[PDB]
Amino acid sequence: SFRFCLECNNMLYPKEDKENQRLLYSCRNCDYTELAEDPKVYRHELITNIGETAGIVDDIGQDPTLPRSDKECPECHSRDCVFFQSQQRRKDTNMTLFYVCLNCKKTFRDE
Amino acid sequence: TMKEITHAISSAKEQVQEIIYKAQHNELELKPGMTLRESFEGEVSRTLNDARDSAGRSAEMNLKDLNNVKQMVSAGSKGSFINIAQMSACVGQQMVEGKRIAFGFADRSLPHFTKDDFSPESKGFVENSYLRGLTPQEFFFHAMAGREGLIDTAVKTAETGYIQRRLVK
Amino acid sequence: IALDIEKAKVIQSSIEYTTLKNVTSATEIYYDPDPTSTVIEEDFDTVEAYFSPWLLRLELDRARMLDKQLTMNQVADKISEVFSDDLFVMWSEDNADKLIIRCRVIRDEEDQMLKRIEAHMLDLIALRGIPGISKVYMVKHKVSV
Amino acid sequence: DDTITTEDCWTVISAFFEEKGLVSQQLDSFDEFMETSIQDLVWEEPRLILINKRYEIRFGKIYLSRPTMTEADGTTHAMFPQEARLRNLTYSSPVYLDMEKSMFTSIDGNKVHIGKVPIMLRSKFCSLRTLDEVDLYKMKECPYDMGGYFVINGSEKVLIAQERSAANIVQVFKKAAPSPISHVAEIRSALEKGSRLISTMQIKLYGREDKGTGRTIKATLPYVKQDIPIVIVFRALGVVPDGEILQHICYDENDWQMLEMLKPCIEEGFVIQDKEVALDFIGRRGSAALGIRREKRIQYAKDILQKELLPHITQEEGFETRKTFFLGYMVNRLLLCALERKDQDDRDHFGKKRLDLAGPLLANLFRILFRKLTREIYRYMQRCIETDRDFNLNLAVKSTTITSGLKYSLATGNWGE
Amino acid sequence: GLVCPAETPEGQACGLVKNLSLLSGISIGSPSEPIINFLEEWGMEPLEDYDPAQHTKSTRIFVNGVWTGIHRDPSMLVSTMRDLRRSGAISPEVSIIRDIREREFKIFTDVGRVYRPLFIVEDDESKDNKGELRITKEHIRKIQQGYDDDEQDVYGWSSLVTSGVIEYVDGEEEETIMIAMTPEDLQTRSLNDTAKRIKPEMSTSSHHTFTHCEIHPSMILGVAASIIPFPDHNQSPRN
Ligand SMILES: [Zn+2]
Ligand SMILES: [Zn+2]
Repeated sequence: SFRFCLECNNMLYPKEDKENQRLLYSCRNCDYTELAEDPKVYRHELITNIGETAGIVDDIGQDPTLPRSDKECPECHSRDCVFFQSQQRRKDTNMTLFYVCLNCKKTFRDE
Repeated sequence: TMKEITHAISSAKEQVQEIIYKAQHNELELKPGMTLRESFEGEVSRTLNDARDSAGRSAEMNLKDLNNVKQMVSAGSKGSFINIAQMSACVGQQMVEGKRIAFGFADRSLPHFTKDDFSPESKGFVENSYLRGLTPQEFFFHAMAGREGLIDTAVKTAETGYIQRRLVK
Repeated sequence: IALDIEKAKVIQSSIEYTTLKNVTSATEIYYDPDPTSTVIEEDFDTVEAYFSPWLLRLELDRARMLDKQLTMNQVADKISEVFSDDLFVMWSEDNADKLIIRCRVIRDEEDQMLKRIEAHMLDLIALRGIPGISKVYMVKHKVSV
Repeated sequence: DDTITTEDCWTVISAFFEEKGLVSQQLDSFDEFMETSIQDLVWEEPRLILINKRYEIRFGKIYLSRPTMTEADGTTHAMFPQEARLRNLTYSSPVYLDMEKSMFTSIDGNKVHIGKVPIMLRSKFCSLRTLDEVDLYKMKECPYDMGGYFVINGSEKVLIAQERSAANIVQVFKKAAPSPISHVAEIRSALEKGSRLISTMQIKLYGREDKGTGRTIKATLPYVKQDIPIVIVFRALGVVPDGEILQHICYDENDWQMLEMLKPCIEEGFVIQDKEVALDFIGRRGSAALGIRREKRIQYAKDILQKELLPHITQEEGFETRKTFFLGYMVNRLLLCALERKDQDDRDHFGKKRLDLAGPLLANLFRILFRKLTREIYRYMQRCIETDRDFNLNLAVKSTTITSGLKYSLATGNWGE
Repeated sequence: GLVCPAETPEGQACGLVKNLSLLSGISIGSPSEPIINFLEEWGMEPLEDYDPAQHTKSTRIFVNGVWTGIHRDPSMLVSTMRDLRRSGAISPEVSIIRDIREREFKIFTDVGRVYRPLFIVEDDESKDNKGELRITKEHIRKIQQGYDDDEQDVYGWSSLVTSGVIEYVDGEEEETIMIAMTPEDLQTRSLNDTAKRIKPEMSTSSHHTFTHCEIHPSMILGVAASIIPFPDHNQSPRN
């Protein structure tokens, strides 16, 4: 997530400033700059497990194709819940199950 | 013998359920150079094949000397162990492209099953014999396997003919 | 060798091709205003004991690090020798919770060339093993003598 | 009372087969064709052009008569399929069009025969619909016959259904290893009126893993080569700032991976800043021109963005918001498939396929034949004008081209001229 | 249920030539203007006033493959459109799909879609007949009689379709429904017979919520495959 400009609405870029040796977000379309307090700029992970939660919506409770179980909910201890697997299409995706309750409609794993 | 075959099939289904439970909790041992899903599929396929072989062996051992199919098999004129096994005990697991029946629909093989179902009956296992008949899902899976076999034979014949002609020339 | 499983395992590990990409789990670009220290407290002790404001940070996988039977000294020496003295390297021992090996461009806007160097490190760097060997399996052969 | 038994299911199936039959799809498709498609095709282009002596023509109602047989003696009589089969005739009915002259000194019921359309047996315009059992036996027709076939030269012809991929849908696929393109997004555009394919558009994601230098995303439109990167066409449709571009593409700001993947597109497209320069770049790369100056470039770009760019959505100016929204949705789907979150679309999924029956094929054939007839009549009227003579409006129309085209296409099976 | 699984030619045409099933049908095509009018009347918002900052949970609505707008209550809209289609106001050959995972609402009125009919199982929780077929013995009696108990009309297949007991589903919609193979499967059966075949356990789910039921599985075969006696006791190449 990179910050955007204010008058031309363009994303900014890191740049080094020498008299105060500061990292700043700058725009080339115009002359708008701002201070950058985060050295964290580039992220590239070879193996990730982000996205296993999937796009769960409050309307997932009435899907008839999803299997139904009777697992113990953490907070409301409901006996009605559904379960599925990770949405990620990675080759090495694990088979850990994801459970969603019905009274509170929130997720919980086996951990 | 039918009771023994049913007991063996039920025990195999329980073992497959145990394998599924182990795999879903990150307990299945990882085969060297293979993915977890591939290892789980191989384990399930091996268990189902062993179950089919055991049921066929029991059915063959039950056969009397006066049985005509056993006489044909012993003579070697026609028939084999697999024919008796499929006619009397169990058709077995249906395989397409070397794997079980894929999820053609959204995470399910047929719309009559729930999503993410890995039980044998949901992925092309025909636990009934030809004498007992086939359920509609088993019938469809058997038809898929037969169509795959026919296509494979048809594409193989032309390549074999061209290779033979090239060798002769 | 064929009668000893340990020596066969050692030679199998030596034969297998392992590169930097095969063990690197994540890469980051950081801005370090002071060469003497660092903003993060995880590597603050490391930079204090072991001692262009841009830095390259690599995070590895412990299970895959021990799978190849590799130490930090080996990979640090490899990355040092592969680039000669054109890229300063600061490597941490196993005491660090995060498997961090930092790289700094030698002084003599530098985002594009630094990203190119990082891509070079990710792709072309090879630690040990015969190239072209994706996987090695141990097979038990029964012979008659 | 009691639960539904198997006998009740068989009763339901018997009712189904009694109401519809076995060849219901053929008859329904042909009836829909003969009821709507002919009128739609003749009203699609009802303006033939050539005080300012504004010669205008009008195409009116389409009239169908029962299948009649006309002989060398000139006598016309009602014809039945048995007679056509015995005498090697064609079971067809004439079509009459109200071609009306509207000269009217410029700004300040003819029932013209246009051809013979073959009639499918047991269809609503066949003579064997209301006929009872006794008269069916009288006409040497088997009551067990189901129909659904044409009779051409005394031969029974059946139209096999044609299976094709569905149009106006977005499908994302992968690519082989020796190719710069990693993932591809394809759409086949066809308007609802007539269901005819116009053109196809293809979005490609250049750049293999650890290769390809910049991982740009490039669109490929009709009437153009040298595929244009997607950010420039975004700017060309009229969305200049990049923040709106990312809002159109990515609907969740938490997806930093999508933004990181899209960053090369912004880096490559930073060379283009305004809508006009993007339009000029498209015109220069748009072909169909060679040094034809900037105004023609921008006019061609306007034409290629208003028309032929997803024509199934709209074909008029001032409505590019939904066009760019659909394009952003397509890019989002492509990136979701590339991010290994959604599996690639299956080409064998039977729900993404359509079956062309006699209806659509006959509609396309009639459209082609009507276009040919209009071209021929235009040539005839321009020849009559340049020869300074008055036409009777009846010798200009050639029913022979339509009749022969339909007969030959149905008899041989080659679906074309 | 759409093409015959057994009937196919041999050679270069193997698998490329198919035969329609007995209950299979082909869509004719209906105008999409009433669909758009109903959607607009039921609170559909256009794309002109779409604000992605606030519409982060709104579901997109696709009609004939184009994005026409967004909605905030997909469940109510889906239920209303399904009820309107089941009442005969909308043409029965209209495909209505709700992708909950992708948050999409697809409506198809195209030509060439292959569909098959299926029984309708009561879905609403308030109804006492939940989990049972909507069609009762009264419908069977009316079908056998040939008229409705009120000559004036005919009680046939169309009367059953417009009464909300049988509906058409295509391949795309089939991914969003749960189908029971036999009506006896709609009730959870509470022996050890060595002659009859063994049904699947289906024990992977604690509870089952079927939305449709097959009229008869043997209807999945084609015309030529319907002649074979006991095709389930044979090998598929023989069929
Ligand atoms: Zn700016
Ligand atoms: Zn709960």
